[PDB]
Amino acid sequence: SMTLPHIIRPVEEVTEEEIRNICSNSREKIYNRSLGSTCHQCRQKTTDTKTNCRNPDCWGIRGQFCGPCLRNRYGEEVKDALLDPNWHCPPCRGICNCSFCRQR
Amino acid sequence: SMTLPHIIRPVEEVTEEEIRNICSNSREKIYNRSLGSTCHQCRQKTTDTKTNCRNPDCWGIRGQFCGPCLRNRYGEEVKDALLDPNWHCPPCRGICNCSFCRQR
DNA sequence: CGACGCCCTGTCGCTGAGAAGCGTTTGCGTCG
DNA sequence: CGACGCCCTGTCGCTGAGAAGCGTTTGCGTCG
Ligand SMILES: [Mg+2]
Ligand SMILES: [Mg+2]
Ligand SMILES: [Mg+2]
Ligand SMILES: [Zn+2]
Ligand SMILES: [Zn+2]
Ligand SMILES: [Zn+2]
Ligand SMILES: [Zn+2]
Ligand SMILES: [Zn+2]
Ligand SMILES: [Zn+2]
Repeated sequence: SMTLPHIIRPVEEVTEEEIRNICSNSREKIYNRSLGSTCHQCRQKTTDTKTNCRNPDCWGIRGQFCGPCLRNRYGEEVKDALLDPNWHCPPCRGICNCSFCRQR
Repeated sequence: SMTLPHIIRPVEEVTEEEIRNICSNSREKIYNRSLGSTCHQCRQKTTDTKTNCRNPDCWGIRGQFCGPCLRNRYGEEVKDALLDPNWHCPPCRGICNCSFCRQR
């Protein structure tokens, strides 16, 4: 399998350090292939905090969005999504506007 | 990867033995997990000859259809599909009417 | 097309990826 | 729902499956 396991992270286990590490400007991102995570929208693997989709039927990294991408393409803040127990990713909601998803 | 490799079989290498082994009645199928092949439509893994999709972008077993399923659900004969160098499977043509494909 | 100046500080291309098959599985109608 | 008789000899459920990320990647307009 090429799919990374999807782990639903409860809102109670989100720390202040993770909230602080949310990216506020994409030019400030730190790239790391070992420790980073990929944003579904911009497809960059970086160390900033990203969203966690809480739909049990979600899979892989499709639910991971960086701060700038979420706020610019969906009007949502990553902090609110992390603190939302019912948050579903735009791919789960069927409203993802990334190049691939809107190409289909 | 869970995907079986898709191998395009040229029409010149289709033998008379394969043509003879095309199923003409689903009740006559012989099941075998090691030697059989799965029909995408009825999802039965049997030893009768099945179609080979020749679209290079096809993948997996989605292009494999047994005789009865192809003739009953698409009006096509497996022999003609095997002897057709341009044949594409109904999933590739976007006209598959199996339970899963029409469920989507 | 790349510097170059603005404000709303941003994004797509390409490769290789995209299940399969066992289990509970076989059309229609009538009827007990 | 399962035998039961016809003709056009047939089919779906469920589980687990359903990429990810490096490379060529960052908005608008004008203009050289
Ligand atoms: Mg896979
Ligand atoms: Mg391939
Ligand atoms: Mg799973
Ligand atoms: Zn992003
Ligand atoms: Zn999701
Ligand atoms: Zn998308
Ligand atoms: Zn079949
Ligand atoms: Zn195909
Ligand atoms: Zn199908």
